[PDB]
Amino acid sequence: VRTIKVFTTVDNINLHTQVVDMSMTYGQQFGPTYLDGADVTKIKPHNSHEGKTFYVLPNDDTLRVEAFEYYHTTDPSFLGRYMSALNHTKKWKYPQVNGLTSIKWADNNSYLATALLTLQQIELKFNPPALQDAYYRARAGEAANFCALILAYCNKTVGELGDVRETMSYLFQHANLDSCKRVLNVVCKTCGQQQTTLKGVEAVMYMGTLSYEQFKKGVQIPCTCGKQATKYLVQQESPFVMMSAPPAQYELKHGTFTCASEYTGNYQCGHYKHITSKETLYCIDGALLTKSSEYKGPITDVFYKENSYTTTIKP
Ligand SMILES: [Cl-]
Ligand SMILES: [Cl-]
Ligand code: NA
Ligand code: NA
Ligand SMILES: [Zn+2]
Repeated sequence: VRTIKVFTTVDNINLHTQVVDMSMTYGQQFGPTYLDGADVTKIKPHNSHEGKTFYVLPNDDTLRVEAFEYYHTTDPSFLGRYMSALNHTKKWKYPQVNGLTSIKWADNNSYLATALLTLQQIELKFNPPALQDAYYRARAGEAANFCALILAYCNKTVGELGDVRETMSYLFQHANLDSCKRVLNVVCKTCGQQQTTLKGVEAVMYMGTLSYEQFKKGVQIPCTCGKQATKYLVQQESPFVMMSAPPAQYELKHGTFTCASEYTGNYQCGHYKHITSKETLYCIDGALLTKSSEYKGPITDVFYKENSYTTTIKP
């Protein structure tokens, strides 16, 4: 009976010594098994594998705790989805564009490129150690593990189309936004005033207009009475806000926003680009970069800096 020593893991930190039989596949011994993203379930141990670390699924009590502490999930297939994505994302390219880690276009990944570029321009800390560790690497330029985690957390495979707003929502749900607060007032002439307080992810996201200034002045929304009510921002305590709307031609004015996402085409058959407002307006499209003093395009998400805002509307 021939054996080698290998290590299994769910977090690539805590290792578990295994003595594996070289006459059996990894799958027969560990269940689904991966070597830096490559699926070795159906393969028998090679000599060169001695001492190497393999990912497995969290299919024992110790691994379940380690996986939950590191990723903050107990989705049974999470690790397989993360490894499957990593096998691809480790071959993607991550060029530095205007001082930020971008992603060379591949596998319909423009939504991930613009999400990744956005994260590097807003104040956000992640909760799962897996995202903390991988995001730090991504800022340094090695974003393969971060991108594979985004895919896994969002239940998207490599190649699958994704929506930036939805992706950001998932990332924000795995971020510490408990210091974020939003107070809204909704005023109908018939029905009166209704104040609502939003916290965390709902405090920094709004769907219906791209303009933070208009949100402060008031936006018209349906009232149940059939008239239009006015919704406006009473109070904001967030380091950023994200304003989203169905893509429409929209002018981005230098110095009035942090960054934005543009979507050209019809739904599920278009492409994202990223616009960042620095010394001028830079348009980052994966590896590609252009500049302009003005910008108009089909914008769908805009990010703004914030600290503390209180309205002056005396209603
Ligand atoms: Cl972080
Ligand atoms: Cl979390
Ligand atoms: Na950031
Ligand atoms: Na949170
Ligand atoms: Zn009403």
